[PDB]
Amino acid sequence: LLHIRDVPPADQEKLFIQKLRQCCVLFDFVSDPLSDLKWKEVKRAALSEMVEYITHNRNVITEPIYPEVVHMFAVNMFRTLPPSSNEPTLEAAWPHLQLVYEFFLRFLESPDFQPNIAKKYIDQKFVLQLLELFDSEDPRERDFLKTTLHRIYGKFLGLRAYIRKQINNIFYRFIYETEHHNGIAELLEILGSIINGFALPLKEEHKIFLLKVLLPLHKVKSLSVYHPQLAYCVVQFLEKDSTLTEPVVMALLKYWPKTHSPKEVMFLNELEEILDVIEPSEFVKIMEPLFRQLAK
Amino acid sequence: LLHIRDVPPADQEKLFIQKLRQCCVLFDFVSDPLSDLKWKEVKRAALSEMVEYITHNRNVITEPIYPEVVHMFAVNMFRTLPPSSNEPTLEAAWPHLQLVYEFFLRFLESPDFQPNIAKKYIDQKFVLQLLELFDSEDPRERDFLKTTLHRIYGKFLGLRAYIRKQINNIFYRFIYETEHHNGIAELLEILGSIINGFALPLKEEHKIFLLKVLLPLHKVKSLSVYHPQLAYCVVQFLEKDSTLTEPVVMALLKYWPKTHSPKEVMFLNELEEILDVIEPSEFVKIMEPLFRQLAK
Amino acid sequence: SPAKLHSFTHCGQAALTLHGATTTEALNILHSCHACRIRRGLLPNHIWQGDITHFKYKNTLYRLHVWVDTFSGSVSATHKKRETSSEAISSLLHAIAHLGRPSHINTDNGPAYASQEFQHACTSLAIRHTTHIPVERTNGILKTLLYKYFSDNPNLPMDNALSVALWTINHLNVLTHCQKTRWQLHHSPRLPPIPEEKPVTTSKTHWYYFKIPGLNSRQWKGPQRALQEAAGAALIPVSDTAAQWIPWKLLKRAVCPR
Amino acid sequence: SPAKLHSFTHCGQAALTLHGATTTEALNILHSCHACRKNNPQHQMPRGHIRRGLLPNHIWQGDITHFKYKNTLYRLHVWVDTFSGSVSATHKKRETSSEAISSLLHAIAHLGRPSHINTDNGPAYASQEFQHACTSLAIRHTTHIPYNPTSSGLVERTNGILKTLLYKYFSDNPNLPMDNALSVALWTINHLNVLTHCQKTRWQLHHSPRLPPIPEEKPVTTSKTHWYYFKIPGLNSRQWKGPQRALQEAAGAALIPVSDTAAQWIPWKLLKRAVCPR
Amino acid sequence: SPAKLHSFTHCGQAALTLHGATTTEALNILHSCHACRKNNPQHQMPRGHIRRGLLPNHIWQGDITHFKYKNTLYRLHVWVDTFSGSVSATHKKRETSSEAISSLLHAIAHLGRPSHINTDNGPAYASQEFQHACTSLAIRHTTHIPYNPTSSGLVERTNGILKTLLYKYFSDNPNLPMDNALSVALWTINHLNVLTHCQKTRWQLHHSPRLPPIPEEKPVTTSKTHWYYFKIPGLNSRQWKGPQRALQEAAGAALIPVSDTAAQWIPWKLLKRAVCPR
Amino acid sequence: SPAKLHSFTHCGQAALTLHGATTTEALNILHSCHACRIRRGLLPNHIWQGDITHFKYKNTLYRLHVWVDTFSGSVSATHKKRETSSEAISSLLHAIAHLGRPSHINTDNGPAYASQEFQHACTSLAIRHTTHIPVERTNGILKTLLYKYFSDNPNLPMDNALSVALWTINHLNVLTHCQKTRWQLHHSPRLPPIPEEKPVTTSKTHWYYFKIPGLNSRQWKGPQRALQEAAGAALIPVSDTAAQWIPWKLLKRAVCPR
DNA sequence: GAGAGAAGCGCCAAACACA
DNA sequence: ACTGTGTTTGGCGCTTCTCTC
DNA sequence: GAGAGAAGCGCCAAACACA
DNA sequence: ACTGTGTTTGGCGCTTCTCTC
Ligand SMILES: Cc1nnc(C(=O)NC(C)(C)c2nc(C(=O)NCc3ccc(F)cc3)c(O)c(=O)n2C)o1
Ligand SMILES: Cc1nnc(C(=O)NC(C)(C)c2nc(C(=O)NCc3ccc(F)cc3)c(O)c(=O)n2C)o1
Ligand SMILES: [Mg+2]
Ligand SMILES: [Mg+2]
Ligand SMILES: [Mg+2]
Ligand SMILES: [Mg+2]
Ligand SMILES: [Zn+2]
Ligand SMILES: [Zn+2]
Ligand SMILES: [Zn+2]
Ligand SMILES: [Zn+2]
Repeated sequence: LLHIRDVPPADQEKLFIQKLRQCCVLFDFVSDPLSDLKWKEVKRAALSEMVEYITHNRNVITEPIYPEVVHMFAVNMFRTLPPSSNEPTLEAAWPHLQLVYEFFLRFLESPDFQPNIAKKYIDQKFVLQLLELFDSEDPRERDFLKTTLHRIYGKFLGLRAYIRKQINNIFYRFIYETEHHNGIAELLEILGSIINGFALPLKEEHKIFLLKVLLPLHKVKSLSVYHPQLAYCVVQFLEKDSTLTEPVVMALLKYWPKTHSPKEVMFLNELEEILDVIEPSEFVKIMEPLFRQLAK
Repeated sequence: LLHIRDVPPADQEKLFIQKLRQCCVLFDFVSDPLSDLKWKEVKRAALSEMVEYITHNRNVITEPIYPEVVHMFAVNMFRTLPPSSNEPTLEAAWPHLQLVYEFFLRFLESPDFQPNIAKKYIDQKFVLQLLELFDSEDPRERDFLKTTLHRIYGKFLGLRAYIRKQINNIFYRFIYETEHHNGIAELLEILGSIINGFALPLKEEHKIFLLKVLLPLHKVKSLSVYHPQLAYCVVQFLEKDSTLTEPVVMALLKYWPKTHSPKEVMFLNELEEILDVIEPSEFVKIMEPLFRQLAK
Repeated sequence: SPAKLHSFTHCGQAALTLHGATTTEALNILHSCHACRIRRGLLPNHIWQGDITHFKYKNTLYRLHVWVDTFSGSVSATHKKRETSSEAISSLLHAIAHLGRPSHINTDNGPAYASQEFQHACTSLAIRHTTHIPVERTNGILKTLLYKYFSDNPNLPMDNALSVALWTINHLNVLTHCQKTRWQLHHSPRLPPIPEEKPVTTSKTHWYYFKIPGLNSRQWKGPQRALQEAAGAALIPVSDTAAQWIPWKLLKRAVCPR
Repeated sequence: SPAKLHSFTHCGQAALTLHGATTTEALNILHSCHACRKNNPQHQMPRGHIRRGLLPNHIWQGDITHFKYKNTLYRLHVWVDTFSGSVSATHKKRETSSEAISSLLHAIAHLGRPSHINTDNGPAYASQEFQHACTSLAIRHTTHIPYNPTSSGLVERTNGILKTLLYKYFSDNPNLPMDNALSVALWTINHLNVLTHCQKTRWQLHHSPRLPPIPEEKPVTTSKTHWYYFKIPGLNSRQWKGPQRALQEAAGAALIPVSDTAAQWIPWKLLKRAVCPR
Repeated sequence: SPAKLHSFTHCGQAALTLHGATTTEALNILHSCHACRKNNPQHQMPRGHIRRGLLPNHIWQGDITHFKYKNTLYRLHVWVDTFSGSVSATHKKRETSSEAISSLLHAIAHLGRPSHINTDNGPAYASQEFQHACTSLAIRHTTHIPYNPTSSGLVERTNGILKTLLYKYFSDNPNLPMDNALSVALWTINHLNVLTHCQKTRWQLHHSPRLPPIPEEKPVTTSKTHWYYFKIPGLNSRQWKGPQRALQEAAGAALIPVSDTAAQWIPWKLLKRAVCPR
Repeated sequence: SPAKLHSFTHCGQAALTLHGATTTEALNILHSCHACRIRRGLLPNHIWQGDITHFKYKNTLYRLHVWVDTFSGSVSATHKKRETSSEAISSLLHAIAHLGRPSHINTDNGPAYASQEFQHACTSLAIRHTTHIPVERTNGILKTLLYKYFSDNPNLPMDNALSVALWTINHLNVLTHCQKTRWQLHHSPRLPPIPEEKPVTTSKTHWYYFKIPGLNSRQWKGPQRALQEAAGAALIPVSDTAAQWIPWKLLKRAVCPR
């Protein structure tokens, strides 16, 4: 077509919409390495040009642009997952994937973005389709999904409890129904970001969260991959109130494997951090049983 | 009393008026050299302080100050002239005379002075009493009177023709009735200042002035003292119009003394300046009789 | 050119693929190169590991003071001809100058790291020091990289090789699991806390009057917003078509017109 | 005649006005006078600004600074990133091409690989060795106009800041080792001190998300040239030289033919506007 | 601890704030630090202005200037009236007390008798001969602070103006005699050129009606004194010295005890505000 | 002290009376001193008279080039060891530098003042030169003053005496008739022309913002009027009680508040 | 005929140098 | 008492004047 | 009880030095 | 391509807080 910056501003938005719809066409990289090379090249050029345009202009975001941008995202990402294969493989469509990720990320951070216009275009179905993508084995996708979900949660106010319930459900399914999951490290980082912003006094729902889906997360065989983040989260919770730490250590001493294993040392590491916080305020109520369990 | 600058501004004008009336007392310097020394000293200090005050403050001139200031001037200057004595002598009261002159001169030049307020306090009688002082043999008085009359003529508009008629009358009396006059050099300087500000075309009254009281002024025995100024005046008149110069040279050739005398050379000098202006515009109408008279 | 990049740095395949090289080309470069043929910490700059390594030369010996972060694997190494407490302090200071101030540090018991001088140094910066008596993988990676560099050119001043090795394992090589570089993992800003019951508003950039460089103008041409800010300039849209980086000296802080 | 009066006395505009002239005629008399314009040290020309990178690790500035300590002269090689202001400094015993290369590689390990670097034409920067080292790393190196230290303003200012911190530290411990002080100062400058105008540290700018792409550039310059009085940067002169016509003028300097054979680049601070002889 | 952090690193205010401190506490930490204030070259102190006469021929400023012409070095003795700016200049072969007296008498004949004159402490101005000559004429002579040429700003600026005119004249006639050029330049400066701000010539101000009397003066000065960091005008120093208490401070300078035995006058441009040790 | 003034200058009695001396004291000083016991031009700087005088010394001779105004008697003299056309030009230039540019000059016929060089000098300044073949009173006054000064001190460098003599007869002595000094008569501004049918309004001084010296202030404290203007300062009333001379650098031209 | 270019004129902040 | 200052210069706002639809 | 001092805090132009 | 710049500092306007008639 034509460059967006070389047209009069009267119809510039129309050309922007046309290029937005020009990225709705899909391209298969896994079917065969060589197919429609020039189409993919012009798609890459169009994505780069649009993202370079969006972050250097103001008052370009208007209502007739709000919905279908999300549509383009939904056209490119909301899809069936590749078959599981258990170094991890990288998606063959990663070039266009990275361009669309970076475009959406900069779009969501535009100072002209209004949070009261996406309430009719981004809803719980979009949230589910975005969260289900966290199962991807591609670490780049998970990192981008983390940095996208964080901003979506921060900007919006009416979709927070829904995400919290959804992540509780996915924790339940991961810990009980199916063990196959790999997007667990970044989810805990997002949780820690949310936990750090708590106030006083703490809500009892957060107590249910920790006592139901956070502490039991230790009994998973695959904790080694995501041991630190989880630990960080509890340190981000008990610092608000030192009174509610006794159930934490009580459950922690019970999840301890009574047999010798390499996995023991990580548990000790966690205790150290808890110790570095639990010594003040005269917390010796559970010191004796903790020492008795540690001796064995 | 007290210093004018060391009192509140509410009654500062009252103290200024009191000091103004404090200079209304006269002191005789010619009666005896030593009399009331401290009174004269405090009068000098008061005059110096008042004139230093008036030229460093603004918005101090107000209606209740306008009249009696002139009164003080009238108290100090409008007086009988000292007897004539034909180096010239200096007035013994010159200290206070110089202080009051400089005070009045700075007062008349104050930026807050309004020319529409003196129209009811300075009138033709003040003009006559000021002009009659020009007969004084003291050159300082004549110089100060010149610089005072010039500003009075310049500021006021309704008293110009009166001064012109008065100076015509004094010229008539000096040239015909009484030869005793010595304030003639400065009067011509003031006249030249007035003449230079003429416009076009010239008024016939000025022609009467030159043809009646200005040219005949040459036949006075005492022209030597005031030869240049008079000459300057005619050069300041004929430059406006070169057509009206023929009567000037015609009368000039007639006032020439037919006998040999030291006074002849001055006449020649005047001719030179006229020559330096009369050569252009093809002025040879009276060249032949002028050469014939010059040859003899 | 990825071939020259490998021939100078001998980095990994992901480094070449991040550049213009392709997977099969990167593999070809790998097999054509004759020489190449858990996280106990919770946060970056939280726990460090300090080791001393001996580098063997044909007629001399080198001491490498190495500090490694236990969350990103970031490496800070200094080379010395001897070893003492003051040199341990110097290496720690250099590591802080490159990475930042750690919260806790961990090391072996020895003549260094246990003397009063090192304790005084740690206490002045408020760093808690713990000692133990018995990572070694980072040491091995560094040793292999230095050996490869010296094999490529035996006439190296033993300083450029260390600098290049640190550049390679910090900025060029990619961690296998997270598929990130050590530098990017170490210095990536973290997710800000999300306050409860309070919307996360977007930060608003200030407004400026500006003047066009190179014109000797004297009248400020209206207030505008800044797209970006940096050290020495700000991105100001001069017109509705293009934007320019205007220096601070030609900028004047303003108030929003409202 | 105002022309003759000025030709004799070279009086000013107000002097020429009173002898009879309009302001425009006296102003043109002053402008057309060569003697007045060659001898007046005043001039009004625009200001130049160093080239700044579009993103981190695009353009760097480097310089060498001397420091006196314990009867020893240390040479500090300093590199500054023109986008973020991040500083890398190394202390050496002498200035040499090998030391320049070592300091550059240390800076690369500390900060990253830069696209372009520019430095003043020092003896150790114009060597074949340094150019070969830069070319092997695909680093394009340019130099400044000679005898113009202001063309490297950012790095010189950073030299001043670094030395001030070093003096502050040595004021307390005269026995403090040099490398300890340099490391502490570098940590303070990059990680602790806050930039005055953007209210962020140098390290925060250097590792900020690179999501904003590079804005586009334009190589179009002015197609016209003028006549200029000039002074040579190397040697100061009381009076101007010329005037001469500019071969081409960029944003911040111009080509002036100094002699009949060689032309030269002169910054706008040493140029004065002239009038066309024809 | 912000105090310990600053004592180790000497970081700035914004650095101390983020480690936990209010702006006032960090600001006081910076103010109370001796190392920061001895080593920062910045300071904020008022500006001084030379003493100006109340009326013509009250205070004069004099100086000697060198001029190069026909392989000969001429010494121009210049006197400027601090009220009207009128200039008297004489060219001599050498600087001597006799030449100083001759130039002063020439200036008196040209302009008039001055009440006071002040000049920098040159070798030919502090002589007994010059003081005797001034005393015989009832001329009170004062001197400036040593190594501070800015204390005679008006005469130095007039030196620049005079030399610029001389160069303009010699640009046309290299064979023009020196005295001809000096006379023409003096006529141009005093009688032709117009002052920039009052829009009148120097001669017009000098012979203006003296009717306005002298305004009154006040010798009352500030009765309080403070502590000051300082630099000695003669020798430049990188870092400040002190602090020390001022014996008394006038409008434009102060007495600082430099050593334990001798005090000295230092202008406000070489002083820095300190804090009271008690 | 008038006694010292006479003993150094030997001026007239009116000079002493203008100072602290009284008439009888001045007469006493006169008779106690052993050594002391028409206008053809129309305007100042209109016609000058140029003369050359020979000063006799015990073993040498001096040439005095003297120019006298024919309206005020103002004297400009230069001393030379020889005489030629270029020296006449130099003396005329010095006289112009002290008095101003004359309109016409008058002198005798001789080797100087008649050569082509002098004519060229006069034409460049637009001065009309007239020559005649035959004031001498000014020469006599100068000769007597120089003789008195040399009698007071035989060890004079023949330059200070001339400068003092010019100062005495220009600034100190008083003309008998007009009772003014030569300098004051020469440089007195003349009466401005009085336009007809138009009032002579008073010139209004401009208004300024100002700052108090020595305070390091940064806010201009309101606009005010100027009592007087000079080179380098303006008289500004800081309050309704006192006024101060504020320098131009601390002044900013303003507009009348209306 | 009439409002838009064009010339005219006055003011000014930043730079400069006085060994 | 001690103490920086006066002139040059392209750009701007503002006023007066002339050639064109 | 309540408006005037007082502390707090953020912004800024001029000066300074980098061989 | 060629090209000056970043930090310190007493004073000010403005906001928040406390002791007094
Ligand atoms: C060709 C050729 N060979 N020698 C020169 C030359 O003239 N350079 C001198 C001054 C020694 C020089 N100076 C600086 C410097 O920084 N000056 C201090 C400063 C900085 C900023 C500011 F605004 C004013 C002064 C350097 O870095 C530098 O390398 N050199 C060589 O040119
Ligand atoms: C004691 C003692 N012995 N020697 C000095 C001394 O330091 N003086 C130097 C500079 C030679 C000096 N300088 C100037 C001068 O005018 N400087 C030029 C300038 C003028 C203004 C401005 F802002 C900057 C510079 C003189 O007049 C002068 O007589 N001298 C002796 O002090
Ligand atoms: Mg350099
Ligand atoms: Mg440098
Ligand atoms: Mg001097
Ligand atoms: Mg000087
Ligand atoms: Zn390899
Ligand atoms: Zn000229
Ligand atoms: Zn400090
Ligand atoms: Zn005598």
